[PDB]
Amino acid sequence: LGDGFCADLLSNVVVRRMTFEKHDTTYVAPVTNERFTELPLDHQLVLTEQFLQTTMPKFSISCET
Amino acid sequence: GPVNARMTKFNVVTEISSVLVLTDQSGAVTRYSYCADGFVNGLQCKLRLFDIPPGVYSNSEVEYP
Ligand SMILES: *[C@@H]1O[C@H](CO)[C@@H](O)[C@H](O)[C@H]1NC(C)=O
Repeated sequence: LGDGFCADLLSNVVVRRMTFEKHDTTYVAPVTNERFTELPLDHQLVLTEQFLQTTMPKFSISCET
Repeated sequence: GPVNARMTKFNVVTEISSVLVLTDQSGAVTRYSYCADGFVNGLQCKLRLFDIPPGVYSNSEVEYP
């Protein structure tokens, strides 16, 4: 609907909020003293697709025609 | 026309023509070529060139009644 709102049209008409899934980063801050750190136990393999337009046809125009 | 010695020559025009022309410094035409006297003449008028360098020249069109 705009402004972070969404319309749920499954059972009856409801207006909810949108959220987004939170991601992480690959930069690890350096360990300079003894402390706690949070290491992963396992990983999920993920495929992400990305489309980018590169081409068009050319045109020749006879504007008198 | 009275024959002398020759005679005044005559040409009845039947249709409208296109002609490519080259002018000199003073604006007087010093070189022409009719656009329908041949195949190369039509390409000369399409490109506005008398001496056509080699290339690929697109979208020449055929007229139909
Ligand atoms: C164009 O006119 C100039 C003088 O204005 C003279 O050099 C010559 O008649 C023409 N030159 C070319 C390159 O067409």
